[PDB]
Amino acid sequence: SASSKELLMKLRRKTGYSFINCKKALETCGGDLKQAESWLHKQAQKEGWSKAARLHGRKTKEGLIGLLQEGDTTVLVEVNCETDFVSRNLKFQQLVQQVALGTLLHCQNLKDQLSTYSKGFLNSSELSELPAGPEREGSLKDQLALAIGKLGENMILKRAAWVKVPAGFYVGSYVHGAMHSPSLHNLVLGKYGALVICETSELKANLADLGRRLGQHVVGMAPLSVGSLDDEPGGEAETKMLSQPYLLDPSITLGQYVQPHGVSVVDFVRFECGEG
Amino acid sequence: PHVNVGTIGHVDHGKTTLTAAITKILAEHVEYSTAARHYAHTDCPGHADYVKNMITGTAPLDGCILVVAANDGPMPQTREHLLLARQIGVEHVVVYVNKADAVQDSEMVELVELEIRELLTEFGYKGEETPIIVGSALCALEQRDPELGLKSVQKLLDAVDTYIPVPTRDLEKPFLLPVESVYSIPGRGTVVTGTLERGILKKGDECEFLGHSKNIRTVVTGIEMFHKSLDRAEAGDNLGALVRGLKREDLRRGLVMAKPGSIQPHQKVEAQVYILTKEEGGRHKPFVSHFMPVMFSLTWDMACRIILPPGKELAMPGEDLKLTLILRQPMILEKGQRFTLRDGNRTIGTGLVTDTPAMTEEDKNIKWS
Repeated sequence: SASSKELLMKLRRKTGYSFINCKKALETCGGDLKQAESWLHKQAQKEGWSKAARLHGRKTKEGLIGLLQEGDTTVLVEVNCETDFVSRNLKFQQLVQQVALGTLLHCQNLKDQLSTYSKGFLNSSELSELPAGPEREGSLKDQLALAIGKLGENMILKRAAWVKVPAGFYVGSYVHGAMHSPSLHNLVLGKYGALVICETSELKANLADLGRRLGQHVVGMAPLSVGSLDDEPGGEAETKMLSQPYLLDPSITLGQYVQPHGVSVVDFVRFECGEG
Repeated sequence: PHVNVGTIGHVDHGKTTLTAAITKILAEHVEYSTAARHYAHTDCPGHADYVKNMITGTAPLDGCILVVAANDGPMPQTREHLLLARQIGVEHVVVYVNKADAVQDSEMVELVELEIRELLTEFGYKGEETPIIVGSALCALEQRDPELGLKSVQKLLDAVDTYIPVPTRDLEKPFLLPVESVYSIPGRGTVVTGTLERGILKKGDECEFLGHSKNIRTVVTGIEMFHKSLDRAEAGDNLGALVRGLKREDLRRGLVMAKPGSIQPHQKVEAQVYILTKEEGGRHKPFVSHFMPVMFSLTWDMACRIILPPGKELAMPGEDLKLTLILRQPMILEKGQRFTLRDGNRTIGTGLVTDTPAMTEEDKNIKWS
C-alpha cells in the first residue's frame, strides 16, 4: 500500500540501512517505526561482524593516513579499504577519526618523559584491540565491523605511530594529498603523512613553516635514516635525511637548511597509504 | 559513431555481471556494438582512474551506467560515484537497478528508483528524465527468465543508444590543422600533411599558417586523402592540403594551418595534469614550483614553467592536480587541448587545458634560463 511504502521510506531516510533490512525490521516490529529503528541498530554489530568475515581477505590497497595532534601528543594512523570512492566517503573518514582518537587516548596514557621524547608503534592486531572511544562501544575492531557493514567493503586497521614531546622538543608534520572534511576538527587525512621530531629551544610559535617544510621533505624525498651533519652531501639518491638535497632547494642539504633555524632533526616517521 | 561509456557502482551490485550479460546477448575494457553505434565499455575500480583516463584522453566518457542493487539500494559511496561522473564531464547517466530477481516487492524497488532520482537531481542530473531500467543481470547472463534477464538488458541497451549522445566533432569550430610534414607535387605545388583537429576544410577555403615569425596567408587549392583528390575534409581526417603560391621552404612541421584569424596564440594556461609514476616511465622524485620541463602539443614543442597551486609546494608521481603553466613564448594552445611534459628524454606528465588566463605582470616578470 501507499501507507506501508511511506513507512519503509521514512525508516530508510532516517537510518540509512538497506531497504531489505528496513523491510524486515518493520514487519518484525509490526510496522512500528521506533521499534523497527531500535531493532535495526541492535542487529548492526552482528550484521557487521558477519559481513566483515565474508569480505575478509579482499585486496585493500587504497585508504587514508590520518594525522591527529592534541597538546604534545601526535598520532599517525593508516586505515585501508578497497576503493578510493570509499576512502573519499565521509563515513569512512569518520571511522579513521575514531581510530585516531582511540590511538590518542591510548597514548596519552602511556610513557610520558620529561628529559626526552617518546615514540611508539602499533601493528594491526594491537590497534584492533584498542578500546573504542567513550562514545561507541567495544574495540576499534568492533567499530571497523560496523563501517564494513555500512560501506560493504573489506577494511583494515593497518598501523599507527605516536610521539609525545616535552619542552625542548618539537614535532613538524605534513599530510600530502589532503582531503577536505571540516567536520573532523583537528584531523588531517591524506595519502602521505610525515612526522619530524626535532630538538630545539626556539619558541614553537615561530616554527610552523619550518615544521611543515621538514614534513614536505620527508614525504617527497623519503629518507631511510636521519644521518648526520658531519657526512657530505649525497646527491639526488641519498638515503640519510640530513645529507639529502633539500626538497625546496637542492643546492643545499636538508641539514644546511635546518641548522640555521636553531633546530636539529633527531627522528622521523613516514606513512604512505598502501605501501608494502 | 563511437561512444565511450563507463559502468559505476558497488562491485557486489552487478556491474561485472551486467557487462558480461551484454557481451553474450550481442554475440548473437571491452567493445560491443548496438545497431546505432560502436561502443567502448569501461569499468574502472576508482575515481583517480577515471580522472586519469579523462586527462590522458585514453577513454573520455560520454556517459555512465550506474548499477545499483535493489536490496541494498544506493550505498553511501554512491554519492562519490556521482561526484566523479560530474567531475569528469559526464552529463548523461543511465541507471540499471539489479535485483535478487526472486520477484520480491515492486514497492521496495519503487522506493529505490525514487531515492536514486533524488540523488541524480541532487548532483545536477535530470533525475526525472533519466532512464532507469529494472532487471536481473544474472538471469540475462544465464539465459534464464527472459522477462527479467534478456528483456531488461535489451531495454538498457536501447536506453544507452537513446540517452547517451555521441561525442561532438566540433565541426562548427574553425578548422585547425597541425602541419606534420611538407612536400611538393611536380606541376601542382606545395602540400602540407596533417590531421584536422576540429572543424571542416573545403577545397578553396582561405587559410593561414601560425607559429611562424611572419604570418602567412593563402588558399587551399586541393585536398588529398588516400591519393584521391577530394573537395572536403573533416575533423579527424589525416590529409594532404595543396597550398597556393608557396614553396616548401616557406613551411615546416609545427606550424598550424587554420581559418584566417580564428586562433589567438596563448602563453599562459591552467590545466588538469597527471604526473606519471616511475612504473609508467615517469620520475622517481617529485617536482616543485618553477620546474622547467618541455611541453609537447599538436606538432610543436616549447619550454614552460610549472606553477603549483597556492599552498602546495610539491607534487608526487602518480598524482593529478590543477596547475598553471607558463610557456617561454605564445603557441597554439586551445581549451580542451591535450599535451605532455618531457624532462630530458622521457615523459613525466600529461595534461588537458582548462583555461587560457590573461598573462599577469608577475608571469611576465619570470626569470628564465
